[PDB]
Amino acid sequence: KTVRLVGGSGAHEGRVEIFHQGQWGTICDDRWDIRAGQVVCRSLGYQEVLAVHKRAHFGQGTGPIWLNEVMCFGRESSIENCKINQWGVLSCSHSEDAGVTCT
Ligand SMILES: [Ca+2]
Repeated sequence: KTVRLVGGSGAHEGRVEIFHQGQWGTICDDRWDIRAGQVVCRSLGYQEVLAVHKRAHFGQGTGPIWLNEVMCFGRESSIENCKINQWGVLSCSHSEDAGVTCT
């Protein structure tokens, strides 16, 4: 599994982290929307997204920020199948790390 949620009350919620080129890294909140939240939640086996969260709601991550320019229509099987302009982000900081709450 290349996606995990960290820092939440339970495993159904947290900061979104994605594993890419040997490293777990985070997602910037700039373009973070409920369609991407649905993709993340369902790829983790949950029926629905309940909320997306910005501004390191579940604490800041460390390490790379892997995604910022990612656009999901909502029915992709994983965030890696959303439209990703590039991997690796220098225009954000971990204070912007994105989060989700699922089912
Ligand atoms: Ca931001």
